[PDB]
Amino acid sequence: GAIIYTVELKRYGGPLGITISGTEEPFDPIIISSLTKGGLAERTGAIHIGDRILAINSSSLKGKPLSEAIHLLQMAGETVTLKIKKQTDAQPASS
Repeated sequence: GAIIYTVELKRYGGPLGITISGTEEPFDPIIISSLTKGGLAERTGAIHIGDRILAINSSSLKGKPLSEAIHLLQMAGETVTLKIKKQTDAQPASS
């Protein structure tokens, strides 16, 4: 089954240490593409590359473009809550 969990991080005026990827297509997923070495996200060990962000501070990203996710993140506040879905067994198909 799909694994969805939520994490609340306190950035204290600092960054989360998370780099996300996506596009402006309303329904493309917002993916954690990399983590800053030594950053908060990495130090918690609770954020992983490849997982997708479903909501930020309770604001759903369903049908929202990357620009909205970036906006939600820089307008978050001292604490940021991320609803995350674990990546699955996706393998490239050749034809």
